[PDB]
Amino acid sequence: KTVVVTTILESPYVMMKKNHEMLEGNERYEGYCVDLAAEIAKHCGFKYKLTIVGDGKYGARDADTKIWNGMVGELVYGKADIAIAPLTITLVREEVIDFSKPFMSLGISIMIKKGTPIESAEDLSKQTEIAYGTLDSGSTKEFFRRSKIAVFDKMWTYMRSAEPSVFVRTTAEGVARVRKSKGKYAYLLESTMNEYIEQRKPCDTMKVGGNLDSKGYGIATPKGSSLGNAVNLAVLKLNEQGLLDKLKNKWWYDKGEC
Amino acid sequence: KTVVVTTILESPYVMMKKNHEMLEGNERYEGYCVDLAAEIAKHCGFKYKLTIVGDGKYGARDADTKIWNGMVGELVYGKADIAIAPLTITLVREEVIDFSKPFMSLGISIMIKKGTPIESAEDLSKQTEIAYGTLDSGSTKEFFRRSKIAVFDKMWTYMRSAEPSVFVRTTAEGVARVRKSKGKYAYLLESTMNEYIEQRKPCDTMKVGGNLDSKGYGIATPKGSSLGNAVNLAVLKLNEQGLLDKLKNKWWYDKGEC
Ligand SMILES: N[C@@H](Cc1cc(Cl)c(Cl)c(-c2cncc(O)c2)c1)C(=O)O
Ligand SMILES: N[C@@H](Cc1cc(Cl)c(Cl)c(-c2cncc(O)c2)c1)C(=O)O
Repeated sequence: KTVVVTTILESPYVMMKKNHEMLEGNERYEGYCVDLAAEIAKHCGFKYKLTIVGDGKYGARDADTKIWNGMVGELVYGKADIAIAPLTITLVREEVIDFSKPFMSLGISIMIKKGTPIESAEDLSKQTEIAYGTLDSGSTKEFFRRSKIAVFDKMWTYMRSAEPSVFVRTTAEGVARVRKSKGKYAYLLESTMNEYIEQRKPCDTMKVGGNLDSKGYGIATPKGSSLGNAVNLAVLKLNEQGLLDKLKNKWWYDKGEC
Repeated sequence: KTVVVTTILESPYVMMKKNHEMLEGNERYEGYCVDLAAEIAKHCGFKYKLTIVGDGKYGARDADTKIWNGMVGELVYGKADIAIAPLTITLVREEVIDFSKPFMSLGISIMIKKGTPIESAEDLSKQTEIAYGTLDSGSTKEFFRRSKIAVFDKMWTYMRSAEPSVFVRTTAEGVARVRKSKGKYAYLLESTMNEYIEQRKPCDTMKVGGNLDSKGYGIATPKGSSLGNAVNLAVLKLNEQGLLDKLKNKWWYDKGEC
């Protein structure tokens, strides 16, 4: 009867509280998705347990084995009842799991060190003095790898061939690289995270230009799950009440350092 | 086998071509949703017929009879197979029909005549010199009627009690009222339409301030419809290809007069 929620550590969606080892259960964690899970459970009247996805992935199908990894996999194979995380609704994932309507919108976007003479994706695409890259795996890299749009295809060809490697292993490494490269590195990541980092010390990064795509994060459940229909209605209610808007203001701008 | 599509005449989503009476069938119409329907049918491989919703409504349940009107009603009662229109995904509609993930995002927003000293919803709420209103029926009026948010509740109390009536029967009447009122009337409508009108002659209106809410338009089908699953995957594909973005650019800014 206790709902098994899979999620992932990713600021400010889910983080461990600084004093977590003194605490127990769901109270160990805080963040946008922590609050969102509590609001959903409250409205739906169920008990739940926050668990962290074992492989630290969002969800992709291995070409060789055809096995789904990440939170998507935990749902497909019945290891969890629901995923609450900044998990993008995509065509390939929609075919294997159910998604709520989006609880938050986003797009791929450009992060620069303040002063970097870049304003758009097209700008980056037409030069090489300012190196630019993204995560060495995951959805943004796949977006570029697969894009048939001229500018993005040019950007991909550059990134894959650029030396030294313009890719990084983690978002922290990416942001650290922006900050240390003296304007000579720009970073591609989701607008939500870009905006969050813009409001934190040392206040030396900025989101520039329009988003490169448009998509949403959804709550995910195994295909045909009865819990899925209910949680989707809950997300629609919370949105219509303005609670989702308050939640973003809480975690993005209220706790704003810049 | 021919899919019955219900839709509604609403610029620039669906309009009759200036020479329509010389034409036949789907070719009579043009617009964002006309192109979107063609792109969906092409990908899904079905034939379809565009029909216009008989009562000219989007979809609401009559409190007395409990009967659904508009496009939602045509789906609920089996008069149409699918609705393709700027139809908002809402909690009450989601309970009675299926919706794709959103094909376009929007929010309620403020339209002013250029020069009108208003920048936000809060601005309007704290004064009465500049009258403000909305459609005399439909979703925006219902949004204000039902809102528990302080500023919007204040705005509703003002609108319902303001004399002369700040409400209008049609969007054209609303926009005409903005243009003729010499800065003494402001209008509340969906951001999509606000942005469209901003780019058309006489270029004397402007969208100001952030949106008041956040929501999406979805393709709708009867609950449990097998066509529904397929079209949803199609919408996700078109989005991921950038085709939805091209479609908005086509109808909003490419044909831009301002
Ligand atoms: N939405 C993604 C997972 C994800 C979440 C978040 Cl919050 C961020 Cl910020 C990113 C990211 C994307 N590009 C560069 C980066 O450093 C991080 C990726 C999915 O569903 O696969
Ligand atoms: N999305 C709505 C229908 C609808 C569509 C559009 Cl494109 C516009 Cl612009 C409006 C509108 C809202 N407020 C003032 C106005 O003049 C028009 C309403 C629904 O699903 O009920």
